[PDB]
Amino acid sequence: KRSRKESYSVYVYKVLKQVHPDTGISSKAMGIMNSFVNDIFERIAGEASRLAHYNKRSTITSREIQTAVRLLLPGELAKHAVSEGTKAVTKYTSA
Amino acid sequence: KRSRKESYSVYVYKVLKQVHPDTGISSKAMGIMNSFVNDIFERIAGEASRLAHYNKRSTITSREIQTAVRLLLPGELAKHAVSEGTKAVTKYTSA
Amino acid sequence: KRSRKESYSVYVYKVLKQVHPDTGISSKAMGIMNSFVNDIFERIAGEASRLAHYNKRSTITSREIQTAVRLLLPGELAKHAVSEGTKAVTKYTSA
Amino acid sequence: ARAKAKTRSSRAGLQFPVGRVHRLLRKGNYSERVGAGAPVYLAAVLEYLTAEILELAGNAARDNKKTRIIPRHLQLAIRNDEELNKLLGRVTIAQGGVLPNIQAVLLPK
Amino acid sequence: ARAKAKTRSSRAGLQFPVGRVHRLLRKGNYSERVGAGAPVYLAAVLEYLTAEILELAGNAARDNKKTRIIPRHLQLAIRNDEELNKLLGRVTIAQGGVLPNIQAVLLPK
Amino acid sequence: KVLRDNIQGITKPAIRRLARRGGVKRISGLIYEETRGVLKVFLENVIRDAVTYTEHAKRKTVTAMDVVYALKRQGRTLYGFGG
Amino acid sequence: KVLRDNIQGITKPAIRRLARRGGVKRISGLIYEETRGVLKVFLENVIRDAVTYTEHAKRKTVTAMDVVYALKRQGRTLYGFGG
Amino acid sequence: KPHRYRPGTVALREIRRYQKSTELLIRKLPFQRLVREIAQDFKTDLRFQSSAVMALQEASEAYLVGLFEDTNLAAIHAKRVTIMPKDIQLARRIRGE
Amino acid sequence: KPHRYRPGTVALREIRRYQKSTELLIRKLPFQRLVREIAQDFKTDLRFQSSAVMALQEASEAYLVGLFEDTNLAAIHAKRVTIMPKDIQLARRIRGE
Repeated sequence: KRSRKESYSVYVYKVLKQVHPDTGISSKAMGIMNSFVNDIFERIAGEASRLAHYNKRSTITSREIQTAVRLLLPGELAKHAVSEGTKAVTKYTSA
Repeated sequence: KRSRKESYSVYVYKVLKQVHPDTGISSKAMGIMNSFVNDIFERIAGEASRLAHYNKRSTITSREIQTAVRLLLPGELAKHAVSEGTKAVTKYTSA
Repeated sequence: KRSRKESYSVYVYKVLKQVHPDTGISSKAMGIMNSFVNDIFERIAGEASRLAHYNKRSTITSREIQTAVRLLLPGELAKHAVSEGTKAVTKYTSA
Repeated sequence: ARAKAKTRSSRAGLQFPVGRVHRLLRKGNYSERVGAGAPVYLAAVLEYLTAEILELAGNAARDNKKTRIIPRHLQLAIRNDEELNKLLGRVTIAQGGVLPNIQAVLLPK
Repeated sequence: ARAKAKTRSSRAGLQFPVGRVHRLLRKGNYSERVGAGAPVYLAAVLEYLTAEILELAGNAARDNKKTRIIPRHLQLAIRNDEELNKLLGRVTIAQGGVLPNIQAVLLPK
Repeated sequence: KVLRDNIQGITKPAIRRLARRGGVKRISGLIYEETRGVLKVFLENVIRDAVTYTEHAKRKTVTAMDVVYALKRQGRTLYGFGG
Repeated sequence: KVLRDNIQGITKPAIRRLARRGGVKRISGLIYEETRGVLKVFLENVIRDAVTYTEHAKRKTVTAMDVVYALKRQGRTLYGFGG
Repeated sequence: KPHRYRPGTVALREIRRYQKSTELLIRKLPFQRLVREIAQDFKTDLRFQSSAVMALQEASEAYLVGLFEDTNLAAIHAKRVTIMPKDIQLARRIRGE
Repeated sequence: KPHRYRPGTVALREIRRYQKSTELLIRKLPFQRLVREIAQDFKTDLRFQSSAVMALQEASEAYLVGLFEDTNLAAIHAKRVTIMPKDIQLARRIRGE
């Protein structure tokens, strides 16, 4: 009998398959990716909390998430990331 | 009123509005875009019919038009267009 | 046992005996003739297909084929072909 | 009791019309049978092509301080990439002009 | 009970098969429906084309004192006719070679 | 009604402008009538195609879309005037 | 199994023979490697198209009619190979 | 003494001016007269849409500037800067015209 | 003194021979080796019908012959009799490559 520890191995493995059907992965590299996604997620989440705190907003919205994306990610990464997130939230809005 | 002339302008407005919300459009340039999309459509459809003939296949599927895109469209756009098309057909596979 | 493969050997052979009772062929020359007749047939038929597209006619006629011959065949080859085909169409109509 | 009419372009998450292109292949006379994924793939590849060429047109317009695209921007966009030149070697653009290009021996000392 | 079957090529007085070319157009995916006289006309056009090119090939072979046509003779037939060369500038013939053609400055004196 | 001489309507300064668009530094005097001949060849080669489409369409007036077809048949496809 | 340097397999005298058929009487020594490059690029284009056709055929063996399809789609049509 | 540019200076300024520009280079009405003259030689009483004329025009300057770009390349290949009729003949023959 | 022709006379002699001739000019077995070598880069374990290799050989030979006669036209255009690589780049670039 065991208790789970959650991870991002399945999702990174899938997106690896869409970007490269023919490439493999080592598990310690997947641990590196787990730390990567958790670290970036906590950075964006904490910066989002500070942005919500500055303008006295108790609700976290996609607008300040987008603000934090410009805030941390430099330039090219920021503009393209804003683009994919924008089109993604358009499909989610239409859904 | 006059009978409908179907065209590809408003889709170009939507896709540009995703990639550049700010810009404007001149109408003869818009006609140049319609000529582009109709030309590429005819090229790909002719290659699709040719390959369906050569494999003696009655059915136009995504797989041979992928072959046709690898034929006509070169290199970097070819592999990236393959990427977006496979993503799209997998999404439609998930309805 | 193999599957029968289509050819134009007998028709070209009859035409050769019509124009030259005393002359022979090589098999390589006949391969060039099969490629030739298939190529010209493909050219004229596809050209007529897009003419049928352009006038929105879903029926192809010998008028369309004549238009394609005059369009593609340079010089008096076109008008000789029109004369021969016109004679053939008339004596087919009478028969 | 019919379900709500939702669209295949949205089903692929794409802007180009799946239904119109599917119909246009069906009466475009390329086969008697056609698969469902082929118009999806076709709409995707044309959207990608228009997306990249519209990126190039937008950057060309912004570099010339224009907020409206002109065919001169389209010509400058297509001709400044070699791979699109291999895509469009024999294509004429109306009112496009040519690239500013002087042979080096034509220039003075 | 039934009339004697009579070939349509004999009705057109042609050597090329009306029925086969008609079937090829029907499965060649060019139109949904084909008129009756169009394959007859096309077969006549092809028959004239093969007749003239075979006449040229036979004359060229008779120049070479050979009773059977050669791909070399075919290349000589295509390239020594300006109008067929304008028809077929982009074609390649296996084992055909080229015309005897030397530039005048390449000659001595 | 009839016309007999309009090849000279492509004037020598107009040909000079064309050469300046092509990047030509110096233009000989013998160039202009040759360009008139070559242009005449190309325009007749495309307009015979165009008139062929118009007579096949059972129309008397030349339309632009037929001219677009006439250019793309020689693989010189012009964009922007289709449809 | 692996072949490494067959680009110089197109020998210099073969290029001289091709120039003779091309009508060249005098050939520089600096010609052959660029002609190898040009042949190289052309063969890459045609066999890339050929392997694309054959991979659509789901065949491990390249066939002649696929090759001639690749040439006519590249605008260098071949006769005499089952066309 | 009035200012006078050296030969080629105004030519290169013309190069930059006409190459940055997209506006038309052929006077449209003598061209249209030439078009109708050639058209009536093949079928009489032909009528022209203005856009048909325009396309016929855009295509012609496209074809011509393709020839003069080829002509410039072959001329600088010939170690000259002045173009000659044999050069345009060469360009057409290499294109297979 | 042993016999020796002046240069070009021999060259025109095999010009006449090879332009008269019909057979393939390049060696066969290195051509299969080369096509296998380069097709190895796109996909592994390819098998070649000999007819396909011959068709490729004829197409390559004709393409090179057309390129060479175009370079001949370029070389006689430049008032020279010996070809140089810039003739080949010129001919290809006019051709559209």
